[PDB]
Amino acid sequence: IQRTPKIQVYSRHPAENGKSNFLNCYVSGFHPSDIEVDLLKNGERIEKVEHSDLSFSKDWSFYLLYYTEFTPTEKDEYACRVNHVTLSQPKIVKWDRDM
Amino acid sequence: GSHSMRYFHTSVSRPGRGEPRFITVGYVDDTLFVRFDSDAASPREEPRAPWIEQEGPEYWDRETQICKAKAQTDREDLRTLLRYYNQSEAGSHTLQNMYGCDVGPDGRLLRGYHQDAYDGKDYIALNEDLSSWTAADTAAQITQRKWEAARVAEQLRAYLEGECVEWLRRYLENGKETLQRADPPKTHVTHHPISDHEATLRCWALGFYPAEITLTWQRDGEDQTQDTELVETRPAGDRTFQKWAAVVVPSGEEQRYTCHVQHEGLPKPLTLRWEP
Amino acid sequence: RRKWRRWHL
Repeated sequence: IQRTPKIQVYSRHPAENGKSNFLNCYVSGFHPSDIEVDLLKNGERIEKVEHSDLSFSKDWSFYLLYYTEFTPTEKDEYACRVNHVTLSQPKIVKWDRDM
Repeated sequence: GSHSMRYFHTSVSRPGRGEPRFITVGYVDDTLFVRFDSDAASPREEPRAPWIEQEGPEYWDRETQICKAKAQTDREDLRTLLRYYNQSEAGSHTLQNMYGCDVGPDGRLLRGYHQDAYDGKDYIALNEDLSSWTAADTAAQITQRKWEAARVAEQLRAYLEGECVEWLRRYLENGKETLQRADPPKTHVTHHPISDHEATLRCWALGFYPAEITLTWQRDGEDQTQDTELVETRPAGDRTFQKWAAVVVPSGEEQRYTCHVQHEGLPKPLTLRWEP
Repeated sequence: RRKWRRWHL
């Protein structure tokens, strides 16, 4: 069984420029559990990102939350980069404060 | 109301890279409360919710020993599964198990669970009777025969009907401030122009607990199920959850659309509209 | 609290 991850990138609170927040990347629905997730600021990997402990849904597929403190601004761009055996190349999902 | 307790376990083999990694977590309802990771230095089961921290050292010692025993059983079981499926020792494989109980508002057992999966597929499950087994294939039938001979179902039934329910009730009392509190969603509607002809209305539900929620859009009182983009409910990272539902609407018709929100924490279901 | 697993596949 191989299942590709669903990915959502979003903030803990509604974004306000200049206000501290948390940037989240939630990966779910995947199998096997080996996965690589980076959070990016203007294309560069953010250091010391934390993540939840591996758990799974009723259908056995896995989910993980990756997160870091961040202070959004007008011009800084954030994204999540995910690699998994189901992917021919890493998937980059950009953060959109309206989603 | 009704409540659940679950323990989830995953072992992942990694040939040539030491013994399998073993991670287990425990939940009450949608609240994580304990975790164990074999790759920690001198691993112990650790608290993840405030109301479990009061358990004494004997509790943590016993839980930690159970987790270490489970990791060891899984290592052996992973080797057995290579035999049962005629697989080589070269690949990484996954063994998962979940068990636990649901209780009703009076605290009595509603249902017990114990089920195992190999490489992401059902392997063997205890049936709802807590007395018979469903094996997914002829390999799991070998396990079924062994577990019938060893009366495993009877051992699980005794736990699920007894300690599982009794300890769940203890946790619900000790954690009543949070486990018995539903936080309603904070809701609002945003408007996102697509063109001069159409815009997206997005209905947000934020900060709610537990995760169960219903969000729907209506136009003139008729459901827009086929036209609604509904994202998967997602964790905020602070115990609470988020969800949104979106519809594309013709410009100027926004007031025909209503978002409807149902959640246990709401005094009554909400109807919301875009408010410029 | 957890249950001891006392059986093998």
